[PDB]
Amino acid sequence: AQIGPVTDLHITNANISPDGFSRPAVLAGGTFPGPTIAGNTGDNFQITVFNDLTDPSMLTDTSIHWHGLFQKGTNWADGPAFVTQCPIITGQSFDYNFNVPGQAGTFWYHSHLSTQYCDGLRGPFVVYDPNDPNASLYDVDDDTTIITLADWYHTLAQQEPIGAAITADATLINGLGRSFTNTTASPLSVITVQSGKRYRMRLVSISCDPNYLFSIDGHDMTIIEVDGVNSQQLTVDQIQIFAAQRYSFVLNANQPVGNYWIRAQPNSGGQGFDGGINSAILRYEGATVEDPTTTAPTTFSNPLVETDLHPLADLGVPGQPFRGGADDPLVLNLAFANGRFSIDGVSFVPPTVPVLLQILSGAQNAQDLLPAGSVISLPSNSVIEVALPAGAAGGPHPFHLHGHNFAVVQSANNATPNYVNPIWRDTVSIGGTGDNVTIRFTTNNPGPWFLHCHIDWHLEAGFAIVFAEDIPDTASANPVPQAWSDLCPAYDQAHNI
Ligand SMILES: *[C@@H]1O[C@H](CO)[C@@H](O[C@@H]2O[C@H](CO)[C@@H](O)[C@H](O)[C@H]2NC(C)=O)[C@H](O)[C@H]1NC(C)=O
Ligand SMILES: *[C@@H]1O[C@H](CO)[C@@H](O[C@@H]2O[C@H](CO)[C@@H](O)[C@H](O)[C@H]2NC(C)=O)[C@H](O)[C@H]1NC(C)=O
Ligand SMILES: [Cl-]
Ligand SMILES: [Cu+2]
Ligand SMILES: [Cu+2]
Ligand SMILES: [Cu+2]
Ligand SMILES: [Cu+2]
Repeated sequence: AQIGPVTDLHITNANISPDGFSRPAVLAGGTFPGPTIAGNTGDNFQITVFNDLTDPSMLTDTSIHWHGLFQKGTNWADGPAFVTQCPIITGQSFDYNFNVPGQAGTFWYHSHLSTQYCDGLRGPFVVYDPNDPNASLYDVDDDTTIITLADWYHTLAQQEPIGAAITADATLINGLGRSFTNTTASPLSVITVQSGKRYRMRLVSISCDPNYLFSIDGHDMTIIEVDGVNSQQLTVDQIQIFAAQRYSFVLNANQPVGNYWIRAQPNSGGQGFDGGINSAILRYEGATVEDPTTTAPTTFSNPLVETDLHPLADLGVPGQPFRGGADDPLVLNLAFANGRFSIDGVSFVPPTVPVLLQILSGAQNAQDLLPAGSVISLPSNSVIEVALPAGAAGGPHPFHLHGHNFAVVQSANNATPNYVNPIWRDTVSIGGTGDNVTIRFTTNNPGPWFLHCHIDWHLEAGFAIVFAEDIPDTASANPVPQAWSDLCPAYDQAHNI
C-alpha cells in the first residue's frame, strides 16, 4: 500500500538481495525501493522520519529530499544536507511538514546526505490530481503502475575506492533484476496488465548515475507527463531517461495476451540482456507464467527526443526570445579535473553551517555565505536564464534545480533554442561536447536552492552550486519550527563540531 500524506517513515539498516547478492543497505520502510508516499494536489504532507541507522559504513546520519516539490515557504523541509538542514542523527526523528500547492505528478524521495541514497534510501512520491486533465486517457493509475529504474552496487557507496571507476552491478526494475557478472537467475519483476485496458505508467528514474534506454517489446508509450509537468500526448517506442527524471506514459494493453520483455539499458555497466539482465516482464492476465520470447528491434522507430515534448497547458517561456533575454542571464563554466568537478572555478564542499541557517543568522549577501564562491544570489521576481554548456567528463550530466521547475529553452544535441513552447521539467541532460542546454525560470520562491548534477557520484565530487534566491525575504518567507532549529546543535554535539 501507499503511505501518506501523514505518515511515519523509519530509516533502517538491513540486508537485501535484489539481484541474488546479499549486502547491507539503508532502507526507508524496510524495502528497496522504499514505499510510495502519496497524496493529492495541495495536501499537507507530514512525514515523520525516524533515523534508526546504526551501521557507520553507510553513515548513521540522514536527511531526506522530496524531489521536485517546490517547498515554497518551507525551504527548511527541502532536505539537502548542509544547504537547508543539518542531518538527523541516529535515534532521533524529524517531521517534514509541507504542502504541495499547484503541483500534481510523479516525484520521488531520497537521502540527500553524501552518496547515501545509492545505498538504498530511494522511493516514489506521487501527487494525484482529482481533476487531472489527462484522466480520460487511461483506466488504471495506482501503485501497480509505478515503474522504478535503479542502479545497484555490490560495493557500499562510502567504500568505493578512490581512483577506480564506479559502475553498477545490476539494473533493478521495481526492485528486482539480475547481476551483470556472476549472473544468477534471480526473480524478475512482473508488471501485470489486462487485455484492452489502458494504464498510466509512472516511470521513475531513482538512479545514482546511469541513464536508461527504456522500452517494452511490442508496445509503444504515449507520454503525458514530464517531471511533474503535463504534456501533450507524444507516442514513442523508447525513452532515454536520465537520473532523477520521471515520465508518465499511457500503455495500451493492445497486444496479444502473452509475455513481453521490459527493457532498461544503462549507459554504463552491462550491455544487452543476456541471462535476463536489464529486464523485467510485462505479463497479460491469462498468459502463461514463463519468460517472454520477444525481441527488441535493431533500431527504434520513434525514440523520445526532448524537443518533441510540449506542455499540455500554455506555459510559454519567461523573458525575451533570444540568448541573454532575461533579467539575470547566467552562463555557468562546468568543469572536471583531477577527480573534482567545479562550477565557475569552485568545487562544492558542504559547509559546516547549513546555508539556510547562515542566512537566518543574518548573512545577507552571497559573498558572506559559505562555501565561498559556491553560493550565487538571485534577485526576486526576476526572469533567470542559466546556460549549462557541456564538455565536462563523465557526461551526459543530468542537472537538477531544487525549488523550481524550468523551461528547457535548449536541449541536448540540438543547437536551436525554443522560446515558444518547450517542455518544462526539473532535471535535464546537458548533452555532449559543444551543446548549450539552457533553462529559464522566474524567482518567486525565496530560499537557498541547490543546483547540481544528479549523478550522485558527481555531486559528491563537487558538481554543485547554491542559488540563494531572494536572500532579503528568506527569513520572513520561511518560518522555521523548533525541531529544525534543534538539528544543528544536536548534530554538532554528536560529531564533536
Ligand atoms: C551558451 O549561450 C550563452 C548565452 O546564453 C553564451 O554566452 C555568451 O558567451 C560569450 C563568450 O562565449 C559572451 O561574450 C556573452 O556575454 C555571453 N552571453 C550572451 C551572448 O548572451 C555561450 O557562449 C554559449 N556557449 C556555448 C558553448 O555555445
Ligand atoms: C531542434 O530543436 C528545434 C527547437 O525546439 C526544433 O524546431 C522546432 O521544430 C518544430 C517541429 O518541426 C517546429 O514546429 C518549430 O517551429 C521548431 N521551432 C524552432 C524554434 O525552430 C527542431 O525540430 C529540433 N530538431 C530535431 C531534429 O528534432
Ligand atoms: Cl526539488
Ligand atoms: Cu532528486
Ligand atoms: Cu530536488
Ligand atoms: Cu554529472
Ligand atoms: Cu539536490
